[PDB]
Amino acid sequence: VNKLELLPAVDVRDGQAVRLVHGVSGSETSYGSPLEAALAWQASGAEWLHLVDLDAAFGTGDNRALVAEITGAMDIKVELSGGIRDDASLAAALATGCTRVNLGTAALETPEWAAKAIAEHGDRIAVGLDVRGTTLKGRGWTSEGGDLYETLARLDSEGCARYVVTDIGKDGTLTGPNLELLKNVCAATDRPVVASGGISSLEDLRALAALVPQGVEGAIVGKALYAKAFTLEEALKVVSA
Repeated sequence: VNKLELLPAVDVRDGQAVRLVHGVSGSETSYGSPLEAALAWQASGAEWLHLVDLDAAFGTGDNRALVAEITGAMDIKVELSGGIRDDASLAAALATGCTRVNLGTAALETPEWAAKAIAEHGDRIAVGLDVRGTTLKGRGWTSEGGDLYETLARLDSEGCARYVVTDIGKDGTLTGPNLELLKNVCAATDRPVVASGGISSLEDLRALAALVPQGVEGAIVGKALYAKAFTLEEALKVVSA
């Protein structure tokens, strides 16, 4: 039985490492250099970096050169996300040499483009699902309501390799992950699921580790690390049990 993969996050806005609450632009708390942050996670033993360009996500310019620099400084695997919604932004992300990228709003807004990207790049693509209840959310996209399982079924049939599932209501809140959401997404797809949002404690990581057999492959950890709820060293030890 594989151990839960940990993906410490680095989110970049205006050249700084930041964390958001509920993914809302303007809720940024800042923590200094995102390059220094990434290197610190790597030094502590991270096998993955989850790297996000929030300016690209929000349509307020981008941090492309810095994201490339950070990715290039990593000897470990890198998952890159943020505003990947057309050929050029996808090409820019892939040119960083990252291990895989995440598509988010593109899967909702331009499903044919996303399906083509999956067909052409295979498991270099994962799709981020930002969830409230059973409703998927996207930047500049308004949902019809309750489309989580329809969308999951469509993406499965298009050959999507992997899903990053974020409970928006938990993101950046330190109130704990939505285990019930995660269990049911795992139940609905045979593809690996990466958990995101709300991790607040080592006990939360033990709970997520217990879901590896059900299909939780990994966990993205943001604010708990920056706000020092636990160290990455403690997190890596706990999931090695």
